[PDB]
Amino acid sequence: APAERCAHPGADLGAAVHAVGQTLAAGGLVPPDEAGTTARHLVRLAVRYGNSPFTPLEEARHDLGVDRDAFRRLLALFGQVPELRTAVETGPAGAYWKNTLLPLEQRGVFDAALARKPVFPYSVGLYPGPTCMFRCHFCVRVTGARYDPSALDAGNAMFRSVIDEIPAGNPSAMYFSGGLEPLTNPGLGSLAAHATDHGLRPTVYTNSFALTERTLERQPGLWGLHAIRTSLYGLNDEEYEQTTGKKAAFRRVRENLRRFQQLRAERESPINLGFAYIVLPGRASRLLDLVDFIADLNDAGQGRTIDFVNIREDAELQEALNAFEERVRERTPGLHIDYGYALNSLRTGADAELLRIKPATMRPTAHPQVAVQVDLLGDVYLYREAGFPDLDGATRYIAGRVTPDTSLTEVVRDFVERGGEVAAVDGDEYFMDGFDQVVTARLNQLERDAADGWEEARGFLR
Ligand code: SF4
Repeated sequence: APAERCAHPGADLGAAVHAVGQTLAAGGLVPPDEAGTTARHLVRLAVRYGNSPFTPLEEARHDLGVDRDAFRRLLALFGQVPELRTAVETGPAGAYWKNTLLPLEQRGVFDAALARKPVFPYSVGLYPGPTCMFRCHFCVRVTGARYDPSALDAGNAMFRSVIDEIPAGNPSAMYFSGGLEPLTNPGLGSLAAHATDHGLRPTVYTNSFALTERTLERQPGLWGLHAIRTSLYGLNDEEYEQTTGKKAAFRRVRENLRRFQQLRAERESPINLGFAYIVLPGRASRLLDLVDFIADLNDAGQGRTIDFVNIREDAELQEALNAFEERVRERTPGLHIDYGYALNSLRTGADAELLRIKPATMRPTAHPQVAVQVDLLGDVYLYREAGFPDLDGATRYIAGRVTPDTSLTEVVRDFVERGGEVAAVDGDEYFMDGFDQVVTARLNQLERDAADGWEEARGFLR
């Protein structure tokens, strides 16, 4: 429907305006003589927030050129045109709205962060790996940097205690990922077993280099995971060496996943399999080779197919994305595609840059109500990419340490209740992952809207 699609490049706004005007007039919401003018303002707001989801309400108001009073009425009328919310939620910016902003809002998570309440974190990352075998360009691993082997026993006992804390109501709250490589922890399978015994359904994010048949034999609890998402660093040995520094690494990862596919089919295991792939500038044609890679694994699986792929950026991208989507429908129809925030709007030809938070726009309280990460030492990191040993300036972002005497619940509560705040210095912004930046940008928007006297309407859509 025209009003449902109006945020995409080249959309028919005349048809969107007519459709919205008809809804307003048929609902008695505005006099028919003025329905067209108001419908144009509402379509403009849908186009705006369907492309730029963090826009302060006052900036959008100024761009419409209307009264604070007229804007209040517009926001109320917007809520009575369901097609326009669809236009925002499925627009170029739709990955922001449907995958992150609106699920967290509806779970009260941004409300808790905004009010700075000492709630248990919504998403808890456990970083259980003491090392990694790869040597990616800018990671601490291109030093000796690693956790001491002696930390494993106490660390794994600490992780179990954190698993015992996870409140009910969200089986996916906890995941295993890292700074460093989780499969490097000999006890990861028993942590996964512990988690599944406590009703959790966690995913592991891994390079899968050590996901061999021998590892599964020593760590049978990995089979009980909800999912294994392999970070794909290339599609042949050459591209893998460029990225990881390791030779023959693609064939090892592919060899591991081929065998894993056959074992998953033999055990009839409910575990899911996904991949994360980064499209490099000018190399978007490689997405077709990613389909070939996945189809091959599907052949190893005797019917059991790869479940999902996550594709993000950082020759014409929109064409390569289109060709990629066609190739998936052709060769791997059951494959679910999840697009990162930028590539999701590039799908329809919309100009899109990823967020680039700088120290001036970092929130000194961070957002532990939304996410924290815990490493082998029990240190609770406030941003996903600060949790690396020997990483310069990163320990400033430790909210506290989980020990036998202090729980994760207590670390977070104590840090929130004392008004804990970390002043941002240059470079701290690289401790944030894409999720941290979306959460920061959303909370900056919510704080701005509330400060401008739009408390209930804060964030435009919720
Ligand atoms: S970025 Fe990840 S895979 Fe690469 S060296 Fe660091 S921990 Fe290992």
